[PDB]
Amino acid sequence: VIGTPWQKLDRPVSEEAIEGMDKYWRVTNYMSIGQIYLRSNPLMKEPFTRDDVKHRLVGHWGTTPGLNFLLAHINRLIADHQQNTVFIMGPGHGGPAGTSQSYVDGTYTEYYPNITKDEAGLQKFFRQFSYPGGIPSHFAPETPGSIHEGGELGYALSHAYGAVMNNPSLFVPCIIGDGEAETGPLATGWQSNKLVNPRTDGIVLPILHLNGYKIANPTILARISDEELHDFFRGMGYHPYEFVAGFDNEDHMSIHRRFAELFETIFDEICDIKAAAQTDDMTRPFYPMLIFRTPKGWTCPKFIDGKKTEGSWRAAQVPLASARDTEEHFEVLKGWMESYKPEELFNADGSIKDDVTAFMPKGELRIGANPNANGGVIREDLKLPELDQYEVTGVKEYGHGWGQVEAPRALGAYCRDIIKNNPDSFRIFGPDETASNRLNATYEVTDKQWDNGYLSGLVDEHMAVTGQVTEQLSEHQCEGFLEAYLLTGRHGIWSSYESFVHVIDSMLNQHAKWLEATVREIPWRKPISSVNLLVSSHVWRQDHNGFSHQDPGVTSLLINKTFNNDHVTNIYFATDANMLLAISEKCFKSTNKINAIFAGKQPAPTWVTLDEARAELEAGAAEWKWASNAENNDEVQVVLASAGDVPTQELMAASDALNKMGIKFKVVNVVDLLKLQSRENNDEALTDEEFTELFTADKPVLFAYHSYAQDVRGLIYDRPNHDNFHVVGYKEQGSTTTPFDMVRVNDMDRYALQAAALKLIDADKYADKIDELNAFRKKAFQFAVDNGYDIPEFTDWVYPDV
Amino acid sequence: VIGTPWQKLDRPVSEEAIEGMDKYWRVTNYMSIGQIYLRSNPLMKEPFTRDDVKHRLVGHWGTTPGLNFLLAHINRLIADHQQNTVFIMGPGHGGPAGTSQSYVDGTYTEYYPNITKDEAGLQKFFRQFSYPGGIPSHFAPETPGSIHEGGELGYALSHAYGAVMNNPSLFVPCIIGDGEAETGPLATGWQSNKLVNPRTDGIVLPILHLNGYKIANPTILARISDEELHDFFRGMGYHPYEFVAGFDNEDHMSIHRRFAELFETIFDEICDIKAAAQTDDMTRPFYPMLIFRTPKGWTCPKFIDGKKTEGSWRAAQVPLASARDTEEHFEVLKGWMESYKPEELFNADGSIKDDVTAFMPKGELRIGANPNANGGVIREDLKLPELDQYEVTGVKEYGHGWGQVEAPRALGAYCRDIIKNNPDSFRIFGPDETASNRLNATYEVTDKQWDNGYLSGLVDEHMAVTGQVTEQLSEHQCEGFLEAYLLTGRHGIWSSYESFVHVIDSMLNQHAKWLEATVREIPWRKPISSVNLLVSSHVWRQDHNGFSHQDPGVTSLLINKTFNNDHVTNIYFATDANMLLAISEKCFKSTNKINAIFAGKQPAPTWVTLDEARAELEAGAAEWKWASNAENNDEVQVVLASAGDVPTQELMAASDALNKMGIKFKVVNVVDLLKLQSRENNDEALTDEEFTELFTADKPVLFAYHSYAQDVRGLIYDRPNHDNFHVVGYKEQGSTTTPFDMVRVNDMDRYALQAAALKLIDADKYADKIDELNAFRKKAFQFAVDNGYDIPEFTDWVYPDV
Ligand SMILES: CC(=O)c1sc(CCOP(=O)(O)OP(=O)(O)O)c(C)[n+]1Cc1cnc(C)nc1N
Ligand SMILES: CC(=O)c1sc(CCOP(=O)(O)OP(=O)(O)O)c(C)[n+]1Cc1cnc(C)nc1N
Ligand SMILES: [Mg+2]
Ligand SMILES: [Mg+2]
Ligand code: NA
Repeated sequence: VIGTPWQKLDRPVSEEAIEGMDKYWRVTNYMSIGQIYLRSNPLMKEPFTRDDVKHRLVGHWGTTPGLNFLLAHINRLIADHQQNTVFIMGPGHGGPAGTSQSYVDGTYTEYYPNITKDEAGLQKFFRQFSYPGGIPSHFAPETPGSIHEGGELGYALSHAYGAVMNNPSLFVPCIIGDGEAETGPLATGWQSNKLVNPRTDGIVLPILHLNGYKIANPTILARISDEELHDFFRGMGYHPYEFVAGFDNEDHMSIHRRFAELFETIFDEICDIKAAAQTDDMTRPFYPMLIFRTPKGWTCPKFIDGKKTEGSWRAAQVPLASARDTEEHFEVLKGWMESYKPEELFNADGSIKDDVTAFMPKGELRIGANPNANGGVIREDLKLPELDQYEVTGVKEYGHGWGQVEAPRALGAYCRDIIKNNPDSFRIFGPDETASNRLNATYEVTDKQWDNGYLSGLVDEHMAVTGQVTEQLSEHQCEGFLEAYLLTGRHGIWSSYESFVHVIDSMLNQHAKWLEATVREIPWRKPISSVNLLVSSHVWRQDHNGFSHQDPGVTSLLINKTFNNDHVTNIYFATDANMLLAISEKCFKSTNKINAIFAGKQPAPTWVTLDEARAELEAGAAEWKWASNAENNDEVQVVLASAGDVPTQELMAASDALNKMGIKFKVVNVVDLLKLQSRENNDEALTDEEFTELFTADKPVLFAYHSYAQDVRGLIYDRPNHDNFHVVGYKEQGSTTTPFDMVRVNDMDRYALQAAALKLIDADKYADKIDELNAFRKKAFQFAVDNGYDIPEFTDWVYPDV
Repeated sequence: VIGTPWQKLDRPVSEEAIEGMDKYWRVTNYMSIGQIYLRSNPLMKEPFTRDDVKHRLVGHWGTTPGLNFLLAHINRLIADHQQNTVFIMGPGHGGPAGTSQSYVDGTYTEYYPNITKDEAGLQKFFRQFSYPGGIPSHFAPETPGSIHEGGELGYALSHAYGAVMNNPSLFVPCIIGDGEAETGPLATGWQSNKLVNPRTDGIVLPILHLNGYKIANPTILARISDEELHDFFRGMGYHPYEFVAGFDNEDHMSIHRRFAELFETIFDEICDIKAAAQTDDMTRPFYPMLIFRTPKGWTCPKFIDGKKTEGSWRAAQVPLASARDTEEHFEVLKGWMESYKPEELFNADGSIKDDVTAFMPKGELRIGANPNANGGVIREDLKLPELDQYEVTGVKEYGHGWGQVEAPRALGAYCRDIIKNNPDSFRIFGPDETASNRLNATYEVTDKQWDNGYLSGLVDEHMAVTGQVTEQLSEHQCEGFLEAYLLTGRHGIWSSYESFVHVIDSMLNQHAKWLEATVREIPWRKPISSVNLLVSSHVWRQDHNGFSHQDPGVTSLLINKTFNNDHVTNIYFATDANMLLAISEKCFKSTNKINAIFAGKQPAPTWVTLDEARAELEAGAAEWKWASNAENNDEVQVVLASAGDVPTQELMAASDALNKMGIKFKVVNVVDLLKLQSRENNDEALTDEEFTELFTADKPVLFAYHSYAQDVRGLIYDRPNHDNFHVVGYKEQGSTTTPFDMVRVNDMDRYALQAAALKLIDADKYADKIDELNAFRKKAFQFAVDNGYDIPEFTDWVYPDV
């Protein structure tokens, strides 16, 4: 247990804590300005001149003094209540507030021993901010205390709420930009309080950093009427409190006492909510939220060159852009830095005085040191059930190509038992698609958690105020909740219709970048569980829907995060249920990855045994010798290669037909796509030798690919024999139609694959046969048109091994 | 002018209109069920049997009878008030409500003459829904009345609001799913009413289709308390009205009279708002919104097999899935269809009776016929200013590589004059980045439109209640507003930081698919203006930000919409301002496209004259002979090829160095990326002959690419000489650092490009030189570290022609 969760003070905040909070705010403002502006002389020792100012002034002043003020008060809170706390910095461009926090709390020097607590350390701390060889502009993963960089705005609330799930002792003050609040993802993030339980989960305190402005405009929320603003948050299930400061001549000490008293009223209400939830965990309470209204750039010069700067969008970037070049800007900078009175905050040796930090939390309650903000320190391996009990044994008993299994159902049973064995640290998310993607065997041991109104057992099924499945019709919520759940040391999976995974492409990009920086240069940030995404209900079999639901292209986005041997991205095609089981065990064991797991949910053949899936998954691509009819590679007339359940089914039917014509070929299945890249681009890929063995040194290769052919073509560009690959992929053809028609219009159906194989072998010799196959595809189509179902010869085909 | 906008009735709705609305609702429910279930015998003539039921039952019943009820009332409204109206179907899976609407209003037969108004037409109309060779499941662009397919949920409100911008006579009832309302984009879409003006823009009426459920869960908005629901919409600036029907035994006629009276109160308030705005266009009014609460699946059987179906998520997909296979499901279907009493709705010849449609609007006020729902019918070409006045003439007067121009500034001046010449039909959108991406010359002739509180001229600049620039910190809003603005026949552009364009990848996918279907098979849907997206503040020069802001990968997404010779997607790299001007003229003239226009905003050299940009843009890729030093292709030791402003600058510096070493090469610039693909994949690309002429038959090609190298490698896979291309792209390296460091860490800087060129020519011979260049890159880096700015030799370099 960290600290003493949810305890009220029952006395006023002491005047000593108020004095320490004002010193914190002044020292973090001073050091934030130092980080932005100063390359040397951090204490302004004589002579302090323009030569000490950075040659390239980059940064974001405006948000920062508001964050520094909140962080003083959140530190004071944590210390007085001993409260287990992780904050979210929505405006992650306020990086200096986050580095200054860690430097003040001591974690920065503990993690970065060269940045010492004295004048030499402080000089280095100032220069290194946003500087070549130094540290990023934003609250990056290399900053102690960060689980959210806040570079691409909008995910503050999904991350805050995902962090408190199954984390009942954890308090998350979530600082949200008022511009950020204009984004789609942030706007829906407010509603997460209908999806957490106040007994079994922790508590988020949203703090709207209502500083009036974004970069070059006011914000929507700052300029609507106060009555609209309050109705808005009340309508979303909060009790809104509002603090206003900095717009008049109120002295800073008074402002701190008034905020502290407010923040104690807010926390007391949170503690009341927490105590009440021990007895009534079914009534959803109105959680406090804080509207925090202060001037953007607070404490910087009010006017610069006749332009209003404090209390304006003009405070957003770097005030005094000429500070190095003109004595006029330099004099203003010097007076600004002096207004914090650093001679009271730093000892002569340049260490921050003890009376600045006596009010601060200590040990693991510190914001930089809490293990929830470095969740791999808390993470434990899942207690996984034995895989073999889930195997589809139909392949062993009856043959390769057996049955009509809906593949994700085996993964559902496996997830069900993972939740059973790990009852509060593995969650499932779905955007109203858990049952649709066939993972609902999980409801046998848990419920979808819903903390909002109930009506009737006639309609509410598998739903309770507490449970380990979460659904909301928002891919952004599912992805954001899951990410923070991983970042605080837990585990899980979500599922999406494949075309809609694109809604969160940009979130996958940011989490891949978090992983990239981490695996490369932050070894103190320990490994977290991987994002596991079941990409299902795919392009080939969106039977109730149509062309809007046909876009397998997240493959292509993911290929853009496969560099430097980071190995943070995996693209897997689950050929069948036994392959899916093998991939899933692997993904549930992995760490520091995004794993995109493609599987169809339609009734489909099972191709491999579980033991075979395990070996094949390891290699990445494998010959299926029981399906090949060639003796060796020299005999092979064409390589039949596929990735995806549907391309594989169609290739296999083509192979059966090609066999019967006396054509010689081998069958290669591809599961782990990026293992096709060269060793030069991927040091864990197939060697050229293994690749050549699979795909031959010079026979034609027909490659039936689940997604866009572009992907495979770009990936094998420097491989031996790549000029002989013919890649067939999805090509933006399709509608609401039968399963044969969908493969037909993309040249993916078995008859077109048989034709393409013939064309690659001898176009002249097989001209007639190619024609007959093309004519058969027309006939099968006319049959679907006239009759309303696909031709039996198509649908009724079973691989001859069965 | 269409109809008589914003007129009140001043009498009750007649009892004849109520009777016609009930017949409409019954006939559209009946035909929607017919579309889903029936392959033949649409009037249930003797014998009506299971053999008439579709073999594959696919569709979405639950939303549909709610949409049919609203559409009866919206038709009645349009007719009585003669109101210019386009509706949005958020739940686009309710396609049968939209096809039934068009069939009832007459447009379906006018556009589709084979689907006639009689028993044979009706049989064909039923069978073709969601059927091979037939029509889509959703409200697709081939349906008269659609500007929004609603397949990927969330964009209903940005589309509704973009449609009414500069459209003051237009009324848009926007039907929003209550599951859809859980998405990010929909949640922020509510706030658009702070960004429209009630005098100069039209009016959106959001109608929340609060049917209690999404696919397999209740919805958040249906289960919060009524007081939260109302506070929520009031807090977002609406006057909420709520209608509740269908949960008790109230007869249908009474329900219609009560709704009609409500809908007239709502419309009267909209007409009052419209009249008031003629005098006070500065006070933002509280626009009505309608909470419409009815049972999902309304009018279907209450229980099926002991399970509650009407008023449940179980109504979502296809009730009675066994209707063809069991007499039990068939009998239930038969009684359901009979409950609408079709013998009262259809004449003996199977035409819909005149008394079903006497209340309907006629002519161009019909929902299927309004030209705002087919905006290419209204669209006019922009009055474009002459391009030559914007040219950067520094290249002509001083030489290739001249100056420090911020390229988007020339596009800003051009946009300024486009707005001047087309003052109410060209808009700019930006996610708080218009000034940051340098398009702010537009503010010289217009303002950012902001209909929310003002404070002071000290902070509000270039902002007014009416204007043709719109900003909100939401890429989803900018993209959605713009799309509907184009779809209703107008024009514009938006700009985004390049890495954040990914936020709307999935919207680009849906609009590309809309374009695909349209160019292929909907010739009555006339061409609309193109989406023009200035992709700027790119990966190489995000000076105040860092790694989160480095992702040029929307190139890769866009490559996935380049099929079938649809030609709906363009990727352009603006080499400099004169190239940007030429690309922009082209894009502003184009139709039916998404145009992604890459340009850097940093101070940068201008390479080509405007006349040269015009010729080069047409070819797609061009040799720069004034920069090449080889005589002919046989002399060429390496092809220096680049795409993007920064890769080009670095390649050009490498060329200057390579020249001075006596290396022979040619320089090729690439602007129109997809023109690199083969003719087989792109019938407007460079021929093999032109390609070979640019890139040689067999010399090595060094290709410096702005984005991920994967893209170029996949694109040129079947081109002559592609095995000799070495593609250098962004490789997920970078942080907050100097401009040299950013190109350095991706091997993109001039010294690494010079080295790579040497390595391709003779690795052994140039081993030492390659070493010295590698060592110089280390030195330049150490210099940035020690000094705080890049080495003068790097920054001060100007191409020798200047
Ligand atoms: C850094 C950057 O690229 C910023 S900071 C900023 C203004 C944020 O204002 P907010 O009110 O939220 O925060 P404040 O500084 O505390 O006032 C924008 C638009 N941007 C560009 C941007 C655009 N779009 C998205 C999704 N994310 C970002 N980061
Ligand atoms: C069709 C499809 O793929 C549907 S329909 C649906 C439920 C919508 O419920 P809503 O309450 O909005 O509408 P209703 O039918 O009127 O009750 C979902 C989750 N989906 C999958 C889905 C997921 N995510 C997104 C962005 N879009 C869609 N279409
Ligand atoms: Mg702000
Ligand atoms: Mg609904
Ligand atoms: Na090749």
